[PDB]
Amino acid sequence: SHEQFRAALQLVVDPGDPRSYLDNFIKIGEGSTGIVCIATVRSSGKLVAVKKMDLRKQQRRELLFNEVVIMRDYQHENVVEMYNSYLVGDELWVVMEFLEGGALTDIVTHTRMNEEQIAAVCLAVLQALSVLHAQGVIHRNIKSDSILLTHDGRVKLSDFGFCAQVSKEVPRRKELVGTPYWMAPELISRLPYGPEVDIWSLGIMVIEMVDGEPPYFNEPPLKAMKMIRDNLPPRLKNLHKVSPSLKGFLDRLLVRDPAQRATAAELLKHPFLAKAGPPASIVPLMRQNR
Amino acid sequence: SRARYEMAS
Repeated sequence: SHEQFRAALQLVVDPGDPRSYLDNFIKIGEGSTGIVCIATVRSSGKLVAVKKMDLRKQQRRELLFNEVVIMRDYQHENVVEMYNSYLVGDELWVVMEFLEGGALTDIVTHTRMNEEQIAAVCLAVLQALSVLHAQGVIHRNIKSDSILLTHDGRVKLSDFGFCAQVSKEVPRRKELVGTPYWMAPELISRLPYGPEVDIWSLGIMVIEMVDGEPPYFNEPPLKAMKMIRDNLPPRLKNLHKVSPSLKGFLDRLLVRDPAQRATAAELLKHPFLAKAGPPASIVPLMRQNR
Repeated sequence: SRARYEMAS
């Protein structure tokens, strides 16, 4: 069954082994699906990132195809570019754009973002989501760990390992997929859901950018889930810090009823996003500049 | 608690 799955992946990946053109693999990070390494392109000295995912260690292997579908089909300015995929032993390797500024997580855990920076991040994320959603793709893992930065403060959406597609023939998804504290209540309720779940998850990320962490982050994941499902929309710990404009924006995101929650395309017109600064405004938040 | 790990099915 593992051997069966290897053979199958082999038919859809690029042939060969990128070890032949890459040097100095250095681990920089982990996920539940696998690790991330940087590597040097031998011929040129350029840097790339390489995601390595062991086929035997997945919750659900079939999700590994998401990596290949998104690469083949759904590219954009605010989406991490995937270059090639290979089967190397028992691992799927994906060679992709290196986002040398790291993940938004390191920022929200160590500094305070102002609203211009928050708005720039939301704007960038929402542009990527408007396009993904309009083509049937739901990310399902929106949180600060999935948002990556360039050295000059450009924002890109990453980690498509958990995504799903919808369409006329399959309008909703039913799988329990995401990270507990960021999951939409309808998803936790096991209701059929759509792209709207990404919008709730973004709201929780806005909570991360204002508070440093999502709500109920001290509760075990299952208790946190229960509270998300049953209670009113979670509140910012320091609501007193945010402008009325940020709060009105957040109120369009953290809406329990998915039918009433704003869409990505709606949100792109919200006056909060008029505060968005340029990428340069994000630059000082990064570890190498703080 | 404080888990950043994902859940599938």
